[PDB]
Amino acid sequence: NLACHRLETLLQSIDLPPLNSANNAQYFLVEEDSRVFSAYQDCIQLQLQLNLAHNAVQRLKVALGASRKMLSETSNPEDLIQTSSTEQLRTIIRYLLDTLLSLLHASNGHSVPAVLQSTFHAQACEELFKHLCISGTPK
Amino acid sequence: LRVLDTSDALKAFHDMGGVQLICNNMVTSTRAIVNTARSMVSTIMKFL
Amino acid sequence: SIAHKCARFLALCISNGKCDPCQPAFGPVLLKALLDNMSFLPAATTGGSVYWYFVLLNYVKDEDLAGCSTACASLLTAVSRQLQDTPMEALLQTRYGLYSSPFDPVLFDLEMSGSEIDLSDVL
Repeated sequence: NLACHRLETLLQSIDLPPLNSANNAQYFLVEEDSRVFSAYQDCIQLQLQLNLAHNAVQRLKVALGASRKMLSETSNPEDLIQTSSTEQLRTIIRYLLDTLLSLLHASNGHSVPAVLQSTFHAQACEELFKHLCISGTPK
Repeated sequence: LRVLDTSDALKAFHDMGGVQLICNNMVTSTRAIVNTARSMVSTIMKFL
Repeated sequence: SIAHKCARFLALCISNGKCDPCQPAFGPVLLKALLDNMSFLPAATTGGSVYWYFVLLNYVKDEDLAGCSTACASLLTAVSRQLQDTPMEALLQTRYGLYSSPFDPVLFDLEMSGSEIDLSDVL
């Protein structure tokens, strides 16, 4: 919390001119970059230890005799999608795009089913790019 | 710059209509030469 | 461990499919079971478990293509409208090429092999 907080204060200590992201890319080709790099390194590493420790304590608590979170039969699929971590969301997206690519190759280059071809209309395609390209990983 | 050090130099420059001619030079020079400075295009082409 | 053992046991049940003429094949029935269990994927707990689940799905999807496609499409819609739900992370991504969120503490799994990406070779 304190390291990530200092990182937050560090990024808040960046003077912001009128937004010209060309200059933002120009900054690649300064001590500020190294110090933000170090602060992010500490914050992300500490997250890594925190995550392994949480996984370890969950494993130990389960081994003690306790049980993990149970999926109730009354659970709405949409709220548990909403109450799922974004990292879980990105990972499962990557897996299911792998699955969809497997289906596409599974057609062996033949006709893709027309159901998804009709499904990938203008608005759905636009919405998926609009939601992923701004925020998703490059991969 | 050196020949315009004295006040009388400026006064004579105004007297014989130098300022109108220099302003005309501004219009012609600004209208004439196109910028050659490395713009955004060069920046975006640098990393390609 | 339990998920991997279960995957192995179902694979064995696939391997010995010398079913009787009155005995239906194991493929379609397991497939509709995975289709039934599709809805609880975002509520899962373990990356390796769902990984093996996806391994089985990837192998057995040859039996039926329409149902899995429409179900995954619904998943696409849902998780795409959900994923978009702060400027700081995007700022870090743009200014420094640094993608992973530093404030969100929870991670799920790690991928590591010893072998940005230049797409010129990809082109």
